[PDB]
Amino acid sequence: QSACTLQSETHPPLTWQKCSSGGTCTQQTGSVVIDANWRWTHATNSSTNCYDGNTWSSTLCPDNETCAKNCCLDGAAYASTYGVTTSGNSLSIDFVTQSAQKNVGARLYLMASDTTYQEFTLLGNEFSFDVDVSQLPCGLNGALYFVSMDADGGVSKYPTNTAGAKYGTGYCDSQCPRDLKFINGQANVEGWEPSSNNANTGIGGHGSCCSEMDIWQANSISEALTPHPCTTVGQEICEGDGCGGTYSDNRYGGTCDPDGCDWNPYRLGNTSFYGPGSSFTLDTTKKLTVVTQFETSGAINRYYVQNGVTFQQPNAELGSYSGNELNDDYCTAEEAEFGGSSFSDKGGLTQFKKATSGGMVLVMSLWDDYYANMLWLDSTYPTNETSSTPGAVRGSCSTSSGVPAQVESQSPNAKVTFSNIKFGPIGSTGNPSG
Ligand SMILES: O[C@@H]1[C@@H](O)[C@H](O[C@@H]2CO[C@@H](O[C@@H]3CO[C@@H](O[C@@H]4CO[C@@H](O)[C@H](O)[C@H]4O)[C@H](O)[C@H]3O)[C@H](O)[C@H]2O)OC[C@H]1O
Ligand SMILES: *[C@@H]1O[C@H](CO)[C@@H](O)[C@H](O)[C@H]1NC(C)=O
Ligand SMILES: [Co+2]
Ligand SMILES: [Co+2]
Repeated sequence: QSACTLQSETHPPLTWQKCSSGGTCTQQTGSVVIDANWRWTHATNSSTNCYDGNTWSSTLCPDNETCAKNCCLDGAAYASTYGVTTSGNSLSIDFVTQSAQKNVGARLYLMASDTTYQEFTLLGNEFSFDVDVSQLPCGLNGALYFVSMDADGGVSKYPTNTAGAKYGTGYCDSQCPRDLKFINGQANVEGWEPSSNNANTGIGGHGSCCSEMDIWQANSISEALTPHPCTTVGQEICEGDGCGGTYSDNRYGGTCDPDGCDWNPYRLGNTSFYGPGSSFTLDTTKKLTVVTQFETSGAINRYYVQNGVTFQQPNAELGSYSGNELNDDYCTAEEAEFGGSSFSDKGGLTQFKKATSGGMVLVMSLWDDYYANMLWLDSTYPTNETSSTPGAVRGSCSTSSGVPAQVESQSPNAKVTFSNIKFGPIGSTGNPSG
């Protein structure tokens, strides 16, 4: 796609801290950009929609190539249309925003400059952030994570994409998503099937795969830490049901692991750790600090801080695994006790280390789940299972929760706030900010 300028593109600014082994941190000035799927897509020469509701213009977009030539992405009114605001080191994303139309959530990338994404090399380093999840009920997900995106959002590889990172192009994740309207500088119109339950979305013949590090998938009831390996580390197109993942008929068909080696303290038996009010170890009505460390073994370690008190990832016992570090033993024992071979099939933490050793883009998103109502995160999944199936219960939310239409109508003012991002060598981020 090209880019148009009927509405101007000003990325909301956002600062964060780069910290050093020597114990100081210094401020970095970045900004955030909304993914292309949320944008208006129209004819380069007019205001005629290339994409409308959940279908494409059959004349403008008779095929992927022609569509991409005819069509541009335009600017975003971040606050008024998308409910996205920043203030210093603080980002907020509202759930439902009402302008001329209704908007649901946002997916945002951190920018290095107006035209390029910021890449972080995770291995050997740690990432710290503050989050307020108090306004996030069952069925919602305020997500902070990393994906192996190209810093330019695909421009150098596919010159028919001239919009780039500036317009939030290039997305890929471990689901090989097929809901994307542009992949590899072409439209996804060929094979498009509009969604049965979502007025604004559909599923194309192509998807976009890549490694994904889910630092934080969470609401006020449940939270999960999840690495997802792919046989191809970086962004790569996939064809139809070969994509695998959520958007395909067959989940395990493809090149990515869409399940991941997930760590959810509730799922692992400690139901007292994380939730709303004073009866939990971490009170989700208040802001909390989340620190995630990527040791060079490829294992992942985690601690939390709330009102000056530090808590490690809680100990979990699972088969012959015991401890709080997400390592090969945990992941192998998880597959053994909970089932599945997708993580080990795609190479485990070894394959995943190849992504953390390379550059990854920071994503911050707020979403509801039109596919499984977020039950896999905060409820019992599949829903026919009981507490007697190992790993079935992942939170305290009803199996009736998170119908998108319901939660959008009842909880339009839901929102997430991420703040005080700090990145550097392991051990460094608890030092005073610059
Ligand atoms: O000036 C007018 C333009 O502002 C208007 O632009 C519309 C802005 O909203 C666009 O709809 C977006 C599409 O993305 C939805 O998010 C989905 C969430 O789930 C994800 O899996 C999926 O990938 C996302 O697409 C978002 O909620 C929704 O608001 C709409 O298409 C634009 O056209 O166009 C008319 C102009 O006059
Ligand atoms: C859950 O984890 C916290 C933090 O490690 C711990 O203090 C608490 O005792 C755990 N709860 C249970 C019921 O074991
Ligand atoms: Co193709
Ligand atoms: Co270790």
